[PDB]
Amino acid sequence: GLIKSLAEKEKQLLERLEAAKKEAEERVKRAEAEAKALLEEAEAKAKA
Amino acid sequence: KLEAILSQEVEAEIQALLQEAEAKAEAVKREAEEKAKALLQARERALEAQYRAALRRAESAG
Repeated sequence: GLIKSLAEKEKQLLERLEAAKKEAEERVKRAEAEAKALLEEAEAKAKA
Repeated sequence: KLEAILSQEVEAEIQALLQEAEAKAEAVKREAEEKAKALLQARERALEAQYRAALRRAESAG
């Protein structure tokens, strides 16, 4: 073979992990935001 | 080929991760709803106490 096939493929296999970490974090952050704001509404309401 | 092996290795990790991370974004959404729920349940309990006590006070006075 030729190492330029697998050399330039590795740097796509690397992107397939990377985009994975993104959409893991950026989803669990939204839920935490939805929980925070929900329990704030539960104060605003309780006190009212 | 060796390359046909490797593409199955990413597509395998990158589904486990995204199921784990929708099993945290589900779990949090549950525990927070059950939290929100309990913080208004406790609000219910308080109101009774403070009204049962109050009516007795104003009765005894009269």
